Parts: sequence; C-alpha cells; structure tokens
Amino acid sequence: SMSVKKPKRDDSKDLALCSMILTEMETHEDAWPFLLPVNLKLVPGYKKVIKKPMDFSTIREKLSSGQYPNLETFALDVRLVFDNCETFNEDDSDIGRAGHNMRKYFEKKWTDTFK
Repeated sequence: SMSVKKPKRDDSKDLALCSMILTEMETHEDAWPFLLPVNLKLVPGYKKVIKKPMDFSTIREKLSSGQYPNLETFALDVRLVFDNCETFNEDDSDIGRAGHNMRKYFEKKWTDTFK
C-alpha cells in the first residue's frame, strides 16, 4: 500500500527472455498454424467467432515495439493463440494437435524460465 512495498523482483531480463521463448516457439515444427494471422477473408467463420485473433508474428511485433507492459500480458497473448485454436479446431485435427503441443511446449519454457 502507500509507502509499503514488497521486495523488487528483478524484471530487467524479462524482455530478452520472452524474445527467446518466442524464438523457440517460432522455430518449432508445429508452429505453422500460428506464424501469421488467420486470413479473415479466406477462412469462413473466423472473423465472427474469434473475437481476439492472435498469432506469433503479431506477438513478435508487439514485443519489439514496447506494447507489452509486463511478462504477464505477453503470456496472455501467447495463451490466446492456443485458446483461439481450441475454439475453432477439433482436438483430432492436425491444427488442433499442433495447438495442444505448442501450448505444452510454451508452458514448460515459461515455468522453467520464470517459476
């Protein structure tokens, strides 16, 4: 509260570390459904159904331009990618399986890096 602060957790490497994680996600073989924004002109239903589209390119641009105020808003966008994937794709489809795998991959790097 006012003039009463918890000890300073060192956040000075967060930007670099989120960039590294993102690089690892970008280079994973199952990243292909997630690398670019879904083409809303060519994919029926996507626009109306998925209220907040998100993809790795968009996260990378946001990261590169200071649009994440902290590492939690970064994780929120990554998880949005997989949440959207689960919303639109059957679990037993290549894209659906890709999304479960990438989520697992991410969540391990996240825990290992920060927790």
